[PDB]
Amino acid sequence: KLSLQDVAELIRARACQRVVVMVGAGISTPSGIPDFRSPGSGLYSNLQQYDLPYPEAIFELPFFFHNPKPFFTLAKELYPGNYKPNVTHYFLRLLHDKGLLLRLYTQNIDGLERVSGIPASKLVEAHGTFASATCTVCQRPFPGEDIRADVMADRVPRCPVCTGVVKPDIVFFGEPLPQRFLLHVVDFPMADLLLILGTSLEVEPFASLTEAVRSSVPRLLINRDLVGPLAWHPRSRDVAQLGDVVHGVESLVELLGWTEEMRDLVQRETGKL
Ligand SMILES: NC(=O)c1ccc[n+]([C@@H]2C[C@H](COP(=O)(O)OP(=O)(O)OC[C@H]3O[C@@H](n4cnc5c(N)ncnc54)[C@H](O)[C@@H]3O)[C@@H](O)[C@H]2O)c1
Ligand SMILES: O=C(Nc1ccccc1-c1cn2c(CN3CCNCC3)csc2n1)c1cnc2ccccc2n1
Ligand SMILES: [Zn+2]
Repeated sequence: KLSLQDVAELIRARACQRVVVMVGAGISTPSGIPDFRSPGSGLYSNLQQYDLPYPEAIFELPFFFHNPKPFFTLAKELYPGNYKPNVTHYFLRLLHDKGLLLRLYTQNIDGLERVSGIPASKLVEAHGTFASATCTVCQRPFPGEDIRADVMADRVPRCPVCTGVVKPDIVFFGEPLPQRFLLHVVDFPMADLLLILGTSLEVEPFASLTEAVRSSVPRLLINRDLVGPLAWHPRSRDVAQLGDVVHGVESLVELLGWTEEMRDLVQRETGKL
């Protein structure tokens, strides 16, 4: 069986160079991103005023059209520039500057990856972005700030053409994933180390994508617990690092060498925040 020390070594030795990364909800825990399933949080109570068939309706269309506000209360809350990224994101970015990040796939819609300084050439925001939008009728792309003005002031924006409701480019149920997800196919075979952090591997196709990388590719899970297929039938080259995702990450960071360089980077980056 492998271990953190082991994986560390392969990254240093330069025998891992082609690192694909899967993040979900847990990387953007330490940054503050409140869950609307968990009570006791601005967002939770705010979304209770609106009566809601069931939590998912927030990301269903037919409902959205019957009443957006629930979705928008959330948009307002996550709109760029109210949540810093944390150390988990800033490693991923360091991973990048070291020439190692093949691609980073995320089920998160906080865009904390971008704001951490990862170029979007490297990201695949599989559940969408807030940085754009689209009249639900008369069809036009709109940049993100174009509507922000309203979003912060609680109003539900319209196209200056349709007057149809402009909707941020969060993927809703019933729709298929961003086109961008077509790398699904090249990235995974091209990967020589898969890195799974802060995800429960529960939503599709992330469950599936973990079994994509080749047979002999190690999967370093860093999570509160062991999940998905890494649990339900693991591979010899899997190595789990259970625990807080940060005391996971900063552990690795040392094993490799970069405790220093990490701090340096977090300095430049939160002097600009
Ligand atoms: N920040 C966000 O954008 C955000 C927030 C909440 C939910 N989501 C959605 C929820 C889901 C994302 O991934 P998903 O697999 O579903 O997340 P999940 O919320 O269902 O699971 C999170 C996983 O991480 C583990 N975990 C959570 N926090 C930590 C932590 N702080 N340290 C170590 N381990 C932790 C937890 O056990 C679980 O296995 C998608 O539907 C997202 O769109 C996104
Ligand atoms: O309860 C939360 N998350 C989910 C839990 C279970 C199942 C689905 C989603 C869930 C689904 N979903 C979609 C839609 N899906 C896209 C992919 N296939 C089609 C459907 C876009 S974002 C999102 N989360 C949840 C989600 N986002 C949050 C964001 C900020 C704060 C708290 C949040 N809590
Ligand atoms: Zn329009």
